[PDB]
Amino acid sequence: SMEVVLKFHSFPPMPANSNAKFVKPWSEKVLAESNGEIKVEIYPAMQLGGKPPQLVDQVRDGVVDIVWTVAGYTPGRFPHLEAFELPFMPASAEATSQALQEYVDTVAASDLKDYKVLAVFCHAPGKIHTKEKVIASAADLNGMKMRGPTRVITKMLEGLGATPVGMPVPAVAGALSKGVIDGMVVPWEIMPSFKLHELTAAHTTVSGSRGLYTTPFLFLMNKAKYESLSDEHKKVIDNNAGLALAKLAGQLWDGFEVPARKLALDAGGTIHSLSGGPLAEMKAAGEGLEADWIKSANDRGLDGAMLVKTAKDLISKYDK
Repeated sequence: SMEVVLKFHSFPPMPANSNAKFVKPWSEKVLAESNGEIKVEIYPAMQLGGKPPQLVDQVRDGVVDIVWTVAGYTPGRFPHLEAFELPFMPASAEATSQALQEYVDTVAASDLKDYKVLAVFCHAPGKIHTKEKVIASAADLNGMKMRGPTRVITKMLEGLGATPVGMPVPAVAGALSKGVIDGMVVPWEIMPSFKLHELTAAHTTVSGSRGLYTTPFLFLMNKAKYESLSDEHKKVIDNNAGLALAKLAGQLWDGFEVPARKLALDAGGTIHSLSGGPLAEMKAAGEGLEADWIKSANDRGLDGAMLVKTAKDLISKYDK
């Protein structure tokens, strides 16, 4: 078919895993499999204009052709996906990403009907990071200004006793430097791209079969652009989309934690693992946060209880 240039836009800098170790090799596969005809240009760090929450508008409206972003950077826009952000929901990124994609293919499809879905997936369960205070129980969060990535995660931080603050991840280092936050939740993998492991010395994770939280990522193409592709080009995109891509992305995100955690240790960090009483206290707060979310979903016309159960059951299905 005729040559096609696709403009990819996203917010992390080029060395970040989502660019260098996900979209870049994805684009290389698409180029080779299309006989050199589908050419994806990668614009990291918002190099085509706008702020991170605008990525979904840009891709929806055809300003750009493909984006990678965090769904909750636009609060309430993808309400079904919030169920996957609830406390102690996630297993590995591989299992939870497959669950997310099947969820979007089925009961959550209306959230993404205005887009071509390449994949919906997530990071390995996030960890708790602070400048210097070890977080050994929820009480250690008292008086701590803690960043989360979305409204659901800031509500969790509120429920655990922290003073909650929201912002996209590129803002976190400056906020730490200015003293306006004391710490944040993120997976390990995103930290080195912004030197966040040099700005936080204390790190806490959770033991057991479910991690603290995750947040859904969206890898989306403009719907009209996809539909305008030749059938041979659609075949290439679809070979590089769907459940198999979500699984692959989840696998990759589980792996990305390992070198980033090592960098955090090499920078002098501590790693503390919650179990027993301290963990059970957080899980009890989580149950109340699930109930709060179900009410909010019901108020927005969704069967909140059904969606929470579906998310848990899909994660269990793939956590093997």
